[PDB]
Amino acid sequence: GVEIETISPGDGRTFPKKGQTCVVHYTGMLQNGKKFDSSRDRNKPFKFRIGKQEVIKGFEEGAAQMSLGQRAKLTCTPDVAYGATGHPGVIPPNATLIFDVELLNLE
Repeated sequence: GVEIETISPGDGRTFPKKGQTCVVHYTGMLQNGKKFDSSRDRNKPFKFRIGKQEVIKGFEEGAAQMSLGQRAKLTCTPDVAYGATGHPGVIPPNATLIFDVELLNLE
């Protein structure tokens, strides 16, 4: 399940589509936990495309449910990214994921 909680400003019409490479300032956070990843720290805002199953499932649906300039708040279930598996040493199995996502993209 992907549940959108948008900090207001943006346009609300420029939606990401197929074959489009989009630029995202993500910020990882564990529920009742600390950080685990940050695009803000590496200063390389993670250019990636849509439709190749590159990213996890909950982050994939949340990008299409945003527009340019918007700032949503993603809440990923365990079963869409790592809940049965657990990312080794970084994310335990059966974990709930929190993200602050801004969409400042091209294409």
